Amino acid sequence: SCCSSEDRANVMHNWDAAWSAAYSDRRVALAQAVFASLFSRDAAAQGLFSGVSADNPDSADFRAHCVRVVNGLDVAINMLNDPAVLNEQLAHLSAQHQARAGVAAAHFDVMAEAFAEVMPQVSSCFSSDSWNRCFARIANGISAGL
Amino acid sequence: SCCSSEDRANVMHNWDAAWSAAYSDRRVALAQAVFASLFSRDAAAQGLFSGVSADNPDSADFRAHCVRVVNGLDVAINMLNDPAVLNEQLAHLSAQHQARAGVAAAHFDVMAEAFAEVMPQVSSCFSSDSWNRCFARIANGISAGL
Amino acid sequence: ECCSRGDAEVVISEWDQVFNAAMAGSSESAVGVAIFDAFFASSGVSPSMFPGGGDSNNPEFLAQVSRVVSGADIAINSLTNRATCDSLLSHLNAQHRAISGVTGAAVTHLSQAISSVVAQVLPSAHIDAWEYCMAYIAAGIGAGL
Amino acid sequence: ECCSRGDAEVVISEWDQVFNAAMAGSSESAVGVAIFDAFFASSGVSPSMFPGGGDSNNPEFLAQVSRVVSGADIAINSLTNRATCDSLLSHLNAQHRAISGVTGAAVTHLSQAISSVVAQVLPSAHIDAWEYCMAYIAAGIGAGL
Amino acid sequence: ECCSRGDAEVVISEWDQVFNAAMAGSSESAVGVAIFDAFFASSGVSPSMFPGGGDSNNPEFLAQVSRVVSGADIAINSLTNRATCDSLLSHLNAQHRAISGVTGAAVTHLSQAISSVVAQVLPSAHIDAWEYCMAYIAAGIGAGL
Amino acid sequence: VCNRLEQILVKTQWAQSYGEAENRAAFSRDLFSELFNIQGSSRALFSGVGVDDMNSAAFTAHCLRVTGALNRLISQLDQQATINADLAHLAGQHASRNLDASNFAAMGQAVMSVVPTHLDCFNQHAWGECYERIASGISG
Amino acid sequence: VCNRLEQILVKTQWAQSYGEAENRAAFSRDLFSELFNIQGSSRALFSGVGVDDMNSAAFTAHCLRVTGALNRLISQLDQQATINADLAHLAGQHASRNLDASNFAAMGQAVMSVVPTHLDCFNQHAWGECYERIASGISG
Amino acid sequence: VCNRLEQILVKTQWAQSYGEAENRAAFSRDLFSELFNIQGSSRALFSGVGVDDMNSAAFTAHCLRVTGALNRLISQLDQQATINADLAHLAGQHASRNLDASNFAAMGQAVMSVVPTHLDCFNQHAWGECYERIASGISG
Amino acid sequence: DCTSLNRLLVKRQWAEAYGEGTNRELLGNRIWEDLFANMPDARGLFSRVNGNDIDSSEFQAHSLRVLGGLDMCVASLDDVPVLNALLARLNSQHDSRGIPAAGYPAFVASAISAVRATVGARSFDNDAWNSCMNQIVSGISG
Amino acid sequence: DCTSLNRLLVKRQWAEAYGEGTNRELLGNRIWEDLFANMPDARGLFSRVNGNDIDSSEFQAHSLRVLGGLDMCVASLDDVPVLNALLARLNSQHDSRGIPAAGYPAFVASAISAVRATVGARSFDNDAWNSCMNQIVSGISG
Ligand code: HEM
Ligand code: HEM
Ligand code: HEM
Ligand code: HEM
Ligand code: HEM
Ligand code: HEM
Ligand code: HEM
Ligand code: HEM
Ligand code: HEM
Ligand code: HEM
Ligand code: MMC
Ligand code: MMC
Ligand code: MMC
Ligand code: MMC
Ligand code: MMC
Ligand code: MMC
Ligand code: MMC
Ligand code: MMC
Ligand code: MMC
Ligand code: MMC
Repeated sequence: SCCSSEDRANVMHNWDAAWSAAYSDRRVALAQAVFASLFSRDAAAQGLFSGVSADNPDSADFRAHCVRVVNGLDVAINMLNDPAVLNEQLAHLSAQHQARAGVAAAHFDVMAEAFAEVMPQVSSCFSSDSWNRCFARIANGISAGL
Repeated sequence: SCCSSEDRANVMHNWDAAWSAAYSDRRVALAQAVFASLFSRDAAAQGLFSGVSADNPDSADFRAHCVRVVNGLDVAINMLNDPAVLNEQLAHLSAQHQARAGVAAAHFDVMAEAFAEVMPQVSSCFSSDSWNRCFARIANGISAGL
Repeated sequence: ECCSRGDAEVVISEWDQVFNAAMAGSSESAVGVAIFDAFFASSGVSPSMFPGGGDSNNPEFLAQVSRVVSGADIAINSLTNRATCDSLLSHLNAQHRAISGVTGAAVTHLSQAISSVVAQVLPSAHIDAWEYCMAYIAAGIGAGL
Repeated sequence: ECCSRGDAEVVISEWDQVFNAAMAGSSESAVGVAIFDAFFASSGVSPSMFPGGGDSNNPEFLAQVSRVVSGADIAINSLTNRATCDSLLSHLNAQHRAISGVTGAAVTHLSQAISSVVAQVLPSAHIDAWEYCMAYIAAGIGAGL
Repeated sequence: ECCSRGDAEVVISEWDQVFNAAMAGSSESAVGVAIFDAFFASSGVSPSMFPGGGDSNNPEFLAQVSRVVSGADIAINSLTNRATCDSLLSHLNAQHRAISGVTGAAVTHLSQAISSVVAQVLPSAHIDAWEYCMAYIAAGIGAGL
Repeated sequence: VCNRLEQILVKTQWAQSYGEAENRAAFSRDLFSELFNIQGSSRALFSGVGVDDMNSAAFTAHCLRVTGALNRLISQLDQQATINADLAHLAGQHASRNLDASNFAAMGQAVMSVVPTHLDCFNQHAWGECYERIASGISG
Repeated sequence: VCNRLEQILVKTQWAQSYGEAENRAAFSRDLFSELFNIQGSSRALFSGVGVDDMNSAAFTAHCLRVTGALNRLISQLDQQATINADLAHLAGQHASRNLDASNFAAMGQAVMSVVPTHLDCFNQHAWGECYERIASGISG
Repeated sequence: VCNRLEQILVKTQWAQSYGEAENRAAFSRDLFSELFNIQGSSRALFSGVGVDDMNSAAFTAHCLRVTGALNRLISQLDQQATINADLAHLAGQHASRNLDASNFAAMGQAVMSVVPTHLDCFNQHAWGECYERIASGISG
Repeated sequence: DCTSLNRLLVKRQWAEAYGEGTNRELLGNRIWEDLFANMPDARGLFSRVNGNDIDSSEFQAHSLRVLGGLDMCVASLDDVPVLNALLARLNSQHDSRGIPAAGYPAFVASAISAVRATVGARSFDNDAWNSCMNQIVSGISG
Repeated sequence: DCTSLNRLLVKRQWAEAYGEGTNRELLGNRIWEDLFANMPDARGLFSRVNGNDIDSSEFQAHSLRVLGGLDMCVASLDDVPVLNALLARLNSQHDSRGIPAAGYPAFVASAISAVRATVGARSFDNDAWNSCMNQIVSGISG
């Protein structure tokens, strides 16, 4: 369960490819798919993003939310080396979800497996183990105290 | 006729030797000889530098002009790598000759071959071709619109 | 001389240097239209002459632009090898010989437009080599037009 | 000890470091007179004793200065090799033994002047080694004077 | 194919491999006449047609032979570079176009004779490449004869 | 056929391969090499482009146009409207030469045997889908 | 002029230089480069052989013939009767182009400035003698 | 004799050679080596400086003074008035030992055979002129 | 102004300038050490994420976050609708704080400067950067 | 003041500091980025060669030109008559523009600084540089 030194490197790799710091579009597809399922397996959950054109994935308002998220996770996957810092960043990201009425721990489990479905369709030779081990490392700290 | 990548390097070399960024004297001889001929093959031309003690090569006023020139050409031979910049520098140097009543295109042909006589007497194993190919590249841009 | 080993090398470098490991895979079109626009201005030629007739948002014309840029890419990318470049161009030639409206002075126009946009995008772009080489490419395509 | 392998190495480095790839070939004279002037002051010796009799602009004296600097150069440049240095100096000795007006305390004066000017010119100049070595050179030349 | 980079490389190797660091500088003539003799036999051509008219001991004919071998040497030695080889041969061509008595089938004869003698002398001689290349050289010289 | 995500994998892996690789011309000939080695019937099918000699200026000049066009397509894979058009243009450039559905299926066999050797990671399916998505547009 | 022993030194040093050197064509152009750089008057004197462009097929093809013939001579240096003949043949190949005695003296200047750079050891005189012994035969 | 420009070439090439070279003492002995090898008559002409053993402290110490003085001259080549004086001083340091004009012509042969081996580029003439311009001043 | 080509050039250099992992802290610090120099009066806006100790875990998070956003922008620069929306949220995230109007201009200078140093002044297109960097601030400061 | 020896030391370090090709732009920028910092009021004197965009082709030419001149000086420092004449032309080339007297002093500081950074503070002789750098300005500003 410990997101090892190798695991992070091995994850930062998987997430190096299937990624472009130059163009939003890719991030957007990767996100939407993460979301596509999330909902598909928890319709109810969908309601949490009413504050975003959820009912219209292909809409700006929404694609903007996808970017906002995909970016957050990139912002964290990168602190994966400098923990001290990461801690705050999650501690932060946390409060931002505590602020959102509803969204409880359980949800980061649906979101957990949501990503777990998408990646192999984006990153070449993906290490499910390292990803499920490090992805947790992050989601824990976000959904903690939530 | 195209002053190639090799040509410039090969020229910057020829002009690396037969050169001292430390002492003016050498530059001065190289210049005067360029001039010595220039005139020798276009006495009339000599008159263009009346604004300099031309009739007295061995004079300050004149040796100063030689430096001014030899330097200009060094200033350009060096931009030979960063064209964008060179362009302006020639575009500049141009106007400065358009400003001088008289001096027309034709003259940069006499000056052309003038240098073409001197170099082999200053630089060791000189590449006439690369020099005649790049020297043009420069003189074109100066005497252009002149 | 005219576009030598190092020149091409540099062009092919820069050209890719533009389509680098972070770009080439999204908006060749952005670069492409940018090309066609600078074309239409210098060459004067009428956009009312291409698939879709210009119109940066016409699905046909885009495909067109892509097809043009790629041609230029195939050539640029193979300047180092003389033999096969002559060929690649010759073939391009034939394609254009077959169209009323192409001029020698016009190909160079479109050819010069590439170099330019390349430099707007990549400020370093050794513009002396680009023109030296694009000038060569301009020949093979506009041979006899 | 007295001017060891590394010392000389450093001196010979710096000495050249002064006469580097940009200088050595124009004004050894500038350095040279600068030497003779610092000489005349420390040593007190009278310039009225050399070819041309001092006078930084006397064609003879210049040649003189050059000839002196070069001597010092021949020696400096060959400090690493003990055997041949002793010789080179000994010969210099003989040349001076043959002139009324040279003193032991005076050679060192002129020898110290070199080091100094060397340092004015090249601020880095490891002045501890320079004096260590120039002191040695001072011996071979002023042996018994 | 027809005499490729490695072939030539090998030929130029072997050819020198024959004129190696111990030979080339005494009896190119021994090799040379040996050439002309194998020539005269295969080609049938009459020696009564060259300077000195054959005669391995005629001062003129020797010079002749040397001059021939060297021609072949200039060419062989520059097979790796296509462009300049074509030239070198073309020039040779012109020299022979200017002489009544030269045939296409005859040049190849003399060309094949070189390869052969080369192999008698150097048993290793990759005879497949030699013929492949000498065949090419045979063209440039006998172009249209 | 070739979905939003299956497009990604490919787009990168192609650059990661055809992109990174040394001199395309090799890779390009390399490809056609196979097409022939997995369906000789086709080798003669390119009689108009010096197919006799695969190391010719004429021939290599072709293989490029292909791995080239083949490039101007994978890049446009996300642009549904643009690539369809482009794809259509391409189809009618293959209308003259009689091509069966065993050639296209052969081509994509040549491609998918060239590519994976040049990469550390390569997704079989994800590629098939897109090679498909491409083959179609170019045939019918 | 060029004696029995002075011949040796040279014969070896030439091979040791022109011989060992990388691609003669460089060396060859290299030589003519000088001839021009030490007497421009001559540069135009080769107007019939693409002298305009020193990196041409046409031009380099010439420089070779020379460093080449120049070779077929040093080798024959010991053969008095043979080299004289050869030398004579050569002279009348320079009869058309008007050549003064400042060109030959220039050529051997170009040669003797090229060669010593490529060797560890090179005998000034010994060379002059033979370059002479050669120049003569080729002029008068 | 040795002009304004011919001076340049040399000044640099000498530094480029004697300058760059490893340990002058080699180069220096190296030179005298030749002088002897191109005119034995002279070898004994330096009987006062351990010429018996060319690897002695005594001997090498001499060769230096020469390539050394030989240096303090090329540097002063532009200073007409200074080098003439210096040159004069030098001449009367060669007044005692009887020297013919075949020694100086020999020396400059030794020099011009040593130098070009240490460079990529070296101008025959330009050097001769200056070696001349120097020889004169030192003899008559 | 911020031409389709600038966006191109800006997206690129930003990619190159945007390090990976901790190399961003590198770029980050760079833009901060500046902003706080030229305008020390600004270090007080962040007493919460420890503005005083630019090197703290708090601030490095923060610092990093900023670059995070700023990256989205650049990445969206192409598609406007989203950008708008992006700057929207950002804007609502700076509405509270009492950020001085003279702050964004400075931030932009410190960034544009930072990026330059990082990607090197290899003819850095100031016009393109500024042009596009300003299109960004607008939705935030206003 | 600017002793025959300083001229020596100045000619040298200047050689070393004066890069080759684009490495001069390197030194050039260095002296400019400074001058414009300490004295922003000065960036306006060059609206013609694009003072605002220090990185433009216009300015880089210009920048380079300056170093060009400044090199002649150093090179002539030995022979005075010419120098005079050199500074003369320069002077007539700055007579037009409305250059503030407080400009040359700054330029000299930015250069002397620039050269230092470039050749390294290996005991950089400030006295010699300034001494000789000032002998130069005199003929220009006055
Ligand atoms: C581990 C993965 C996750 C990360 C890194 C992440 C990322 C983010 C970020 C960066 C924002 C926007 C910041 C802002 O408020 O300005 C956000 C907000 C939000 N997140 Fe998450 N999140 C994650 C998981 C989840 C889950 C599992 C849910 C619940 C199903 C959720 C629900 C929300 C909601 C409702 C918003 C606000 C959307 C709105 O504006 O209405 N998040 N998240
Ligand atoms: C390609 C080589 C040349 C270069 C790089 C060059 C260089 C220069 C430079 C740097 C100056 C001084 C700038 C100033 O006005 O302050 C100048 C001025 C001048 N040049 Fe040129 N020049 C070249 C060719 C020529 C030719 C061919 C002529 C005509 C025969 C010419 C005639 C002049 C004249 C008359 C002056 C002004 C002298 C005076 O003060 O009266 N230049 N040039
Ligand atoms: C730098 C030179 C040029 C490049 C890179 C280039 C190359 C190409 C390429 C690759 C194609 C597609 C080939 C195919 O049909 O399969 C094409 C088509 C075409 N080109 Fe060019 N071209 C150039 C200049 C021009 C010029 C100067 C014009 C006229 C103003 C022009 C007009 C056209 C037209 C009308 C077509 C056919 C439209 C179609 O494909 O349906 N081209 N060109
Ligand atoms: C560091 C120690 C010294 C060096 C490098 C040195 C070396 C030399 C050299 C190389 C020569 C020329 C040799 C020749 O005649 O061929 C010379 C000459 C001479 N030296 Fe010294 N010297 C030194 C100290 C002194 C001192 C202390 C004096 C007296 C104050 C002095 C006065 C002279 C005089 C008068 C001559 C002869 C003038 C002439 O050459 O016509 N030297 N020295
Ligand atoms: C492999 C092909 C051949 C080589 C290497 C070759 C090359 C040469 C060369 C280098 C020369 C001297 C050029 C000059 O005049 O400066 C020459 C001359 C000549 N060749 Fe050939 N040759 C070849 C084949 C032949 C053949 C097949 C014949 C006739 C049976 C022939 C007959 C002659 C004659 C008669 C001359 C002129 C005699 C003279 O130089 O005075 N050659 N050839
Ligand atoms: C799906 C992959 C394919 C792509 C992207 C492709 C690409 C191309 C392109 C761009 C050209 C040159 C057209 C021009 O520039 O005018 C071409 C020509 C041609 N292609 Fe394809 N092609 C594909 C499939 C095939 C297959 C499977 C075959 C048959 C085995 C085939 C047979 C031909 C032939 C015969 C030509 C004409 C060349 C000639 O002989 O003149 N292609 N193709
Ligand atoms: C001593 C050295 C020289 C040697 C060994 C030599 C060698 C040769 C040879 C072998 C050829 C080609 C003849 C043929 O194959 O038909 C040639 C041609 C020629 N040589 Fe020389 N040569 C020498 C001296 C010179 C000099 C000193 C000059 C004048 C600067 C000169 C001017 C020419 C010219 C003008 C041609 C005719 C090429 C043409 O333009 O068609 N040569 N030489
Ligand atoms: C042009 C080149 C020459 C230069 C620059 C040169 C240099 C010198 C110098 C500087 C000394 C030492 C003087 C001193 O420090 O007291 C010397 C000595 C001497 N030189 Fe020369 N020299 C040259 C030519 C020659 C030649 C050509 C010969 C005869 C082959 C020769 C024969 C001698 C002899 C015999 C001595 C006296 C050394 C002794 O035996 O005590 N030199 N030369
Ligand atoms: C280029 C434009 C800018 C970008 C990319 C940007 C973006 C951001 C981001 C991503 C956050 C965190 C929002 C959150 O998670 O709630 C933030 C917060 C903040 N920003 Fe900005 N910002 C920019 C410029 C500025 C300027 C000009 C200032 C003032 C000098 C400023 C001061 C602040 C402050 C005070 C905070 C809150 C500190 C905290 O509690 O995290 N920002 N900014
Ligand atoms: C060390 C002293 C300086 C040097 C080496 C120098 C030299 C030069 C040179 C070479 C030119 C170009 C002249 C021409 O081609 O017409 C120039 C122009 C100029 N200089 Fe200076 N300069 C110096 C200091 C300064 C100072 C102190 C300022 C003001 C802060 C200044 C401002 C200008 C201006 C305004 C121009 C005109 C811009 C243009 O149109 O190129 N210079 N300088
Ligand atoms: C919820 Hg995007
Ligand atoms: C005319 Hg200097
Ligand atoms: C170079 Hg095609
Ligand atoms: C050390 Hg002598
Ligand atoms: C091989 Hg020509
Ligand atoms: C047809 Hg390659
Ligand atoms: C005549 Hg190369
Ligand atoms: C006499 Hg070394
Ligand atoms: C600032 Hg998005
Ligand atoms: C300033 Hg010259």
